Amino acid sequence: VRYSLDPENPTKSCKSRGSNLRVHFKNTRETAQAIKGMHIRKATKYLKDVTLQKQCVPFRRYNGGVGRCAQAKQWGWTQGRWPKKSAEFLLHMLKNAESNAELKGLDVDSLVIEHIQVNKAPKMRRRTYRAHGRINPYMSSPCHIEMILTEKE
Amino acid sequence: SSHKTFRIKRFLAKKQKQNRPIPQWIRMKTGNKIRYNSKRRHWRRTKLGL
Amino acid sequence: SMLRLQKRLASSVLRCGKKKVWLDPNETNEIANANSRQQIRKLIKDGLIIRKPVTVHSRARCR
Amino acid sequence: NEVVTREYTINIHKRIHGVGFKKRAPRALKEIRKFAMKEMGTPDVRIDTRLNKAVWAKGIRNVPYRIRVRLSRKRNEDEDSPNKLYTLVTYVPVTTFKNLQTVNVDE
RNA sequence: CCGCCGCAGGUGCAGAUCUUGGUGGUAGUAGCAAAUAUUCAAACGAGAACUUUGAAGGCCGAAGUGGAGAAGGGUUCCAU
RNA sequence: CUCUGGCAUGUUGGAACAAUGUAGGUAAGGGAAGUCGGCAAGCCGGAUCCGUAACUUCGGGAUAAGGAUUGGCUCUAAGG
Ligand SMILES: [K+]
Ligand SMILES: [K+]
Ligand SMILES: [Mg+2]
Ligand SMILES: [Mg+2]
Ligand SMILES: [Mg+2]
Ligand SMILES: [Mg+2]
Ligand SMILES: [Mg+2]
Ligand SMILES: [Mg+2]
Ligand SMILES: [Mg+2]
Ligand SMILES: [Mg+2]
Ligand SMILES: [Mg+2]
Ligand SMILES: [Mg+2]
Ligand SMILES: [Mg+2]
Ligand SMILES: [Mg+2]
Ligand SMILES: [Mg+2]
Ligand SMILES: [Mg+2]
Ligand SMILES: [Mg+2]
Ligand SMILES: [Mg+2]
Ligand SMILES: [Mg+2]
Ligand SMILES: [Mg+2]
Ligand SMILES: [Mg+2]
Ligand SMILES: [Mg+2]
Ligand SMILES: [Mg+2]
Ligand SMILES: [Mg+2]
Ligand SMILES: [Mg+2]
Ligand SMILES: [Mg+2]
Ligand SMILES: [Mg+2]
Repeated sequence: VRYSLDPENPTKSCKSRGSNLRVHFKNTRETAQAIKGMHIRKATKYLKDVTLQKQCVPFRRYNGGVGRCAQAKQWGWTQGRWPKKSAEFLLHMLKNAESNAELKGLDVDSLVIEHIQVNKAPKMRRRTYRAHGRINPYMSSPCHIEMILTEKE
Repeated sequence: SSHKTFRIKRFLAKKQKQNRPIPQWIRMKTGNKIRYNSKRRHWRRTKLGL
Repeated sequence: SMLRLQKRLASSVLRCGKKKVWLDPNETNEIANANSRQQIRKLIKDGLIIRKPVTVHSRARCR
Repeated sequence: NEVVTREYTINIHKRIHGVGFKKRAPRALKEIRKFAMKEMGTPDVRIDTRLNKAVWAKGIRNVPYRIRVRLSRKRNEDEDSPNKLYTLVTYVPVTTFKNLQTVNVDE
């Protein structure tokens, strides 16, 4: 297991990763960038509000055709969405990172997400049928997610 | 069809008996490279042609 | 649970359609562990499964 | 006063004004459900089967204009659920809707 | 595995609507709009717009969205 | 339209009701002035009783054209 970045103080850090997660990479990357540098309690509350469509994930890089919302004015952006599945996958991973911090005996309500990385994973093959007897790719874009949480005063 | 000759029925018998997964203990044998039956026929995908 | 087998079996035993079979919505656990026609018959005798009446199509207007 | 019961007239006609024919009865159920949340101040609103039957009594598009309901807030302590209080909406058949006003129901 | 002296060649790619394999921008876009229609409650379950049960409202409307066959399929049948 | 029997709206759901569409409909007064062209739409429409032209291979044309009537209720007469 090599995270892209080694933690500064390994004894004050917890890590969690997941591979080949059937969640949209583009949606998850935008979501992870939103919770980067957040406290774990703030991130947990924020992601649940995304699932409830009370706070939006601003789509800054993969925004082609993404609609505008009023909740994006809180990120200094005009385009936002509420990707539910990406938030649940990140929420599931945050809890696992939280359990890892407890297993290492770390102050849970001091952890901050310092590093979070979403990588495209191998695609999975599905087919769609087009006009004139043509078959086109219908591909899934999973992702590999990793994060490292560190205590902050 | 419900109407079938003995030769066609016996032919369909062999095709059903062959369409089974590999025994799990095949994999444990030395010099094994067969990780899954690559000759599995699904009735709706590929037809026998008879 | 899932009562497709019991709904199918009851319709065969009661000789009616599946739309006229009534499985008790309260005692579904006893209906669920009935996987034979013998047990379906007993549930019919016990009153758990009943045959609903035909929908009324009156000819009084025609008469 | 966590547990309280009140009777209310909901003007379904104003709530479902402009809705399409195939959506008028289902929207009436949604408008009742969100009427309960605003009044009783709790999510997890349960609509009695008889109130559903009453809204659907005249088909999917000719929903009754007014309906008399009984909102009874009760404790959801029977289950380990995130909501402690839930509202059960029940049907109150009436002959007329004139001079009928929101009223409290005593246990 | 290489230097030097000779020997030998299927010996040097940017192109050929080149060949094969892989990968992007398009793009989280087009789209998931033919045939009227779903709703309430409960169950099971980690999880329910979609499963099951009950209730309601609908449709097929006997030239059927019903009940059985031929050809063809070949186990798709049934239970877990 | 309904009963028996079957089904869950035809590979998704939620919210909204902008333009432009696809499908349907209505429109004062005029009435083909539109357009290559009445294209499209519209008019007509069942039945009963009247009334039906040119032409004709005497068979047709013919539901020509044109006109009236049509519900409900209570009776009367006739037809075994
Ligand atoms: K056949
Ligand atoms: K003209
Ligand atoms: Mg857009
Ligand atoms: Mg928006
Ligand atoms: Mg296609
Ligand atoms: Mg084809
Ligand atoms: Mg085929
Ligand atoms: Mg060579
Ligand atoms: Mg060469
Ligand atoms: Mg090249
Ligand atoms: Mg060149
Ligand atoms: Mg789109
Ligand atoms: Mg679409
Ligand atoms: Mg029809
Ligand atoms: Mg019908
Ligand atoms: Mg017909
Ligand atoms: Mg539809
Ligand atoms: Mg559906
Ligand atoms: Mg289909
Ligand atoms: Mg009008
Ligand atoms: Mg006009
Ligand atoms: Mg006029
Ligand atoms: Mg005129
Ligand atoms: Mg002109
Ligand atoms: Mg002109
Ligand atoms: Mg025409
Ligand atoms: Mg003529």
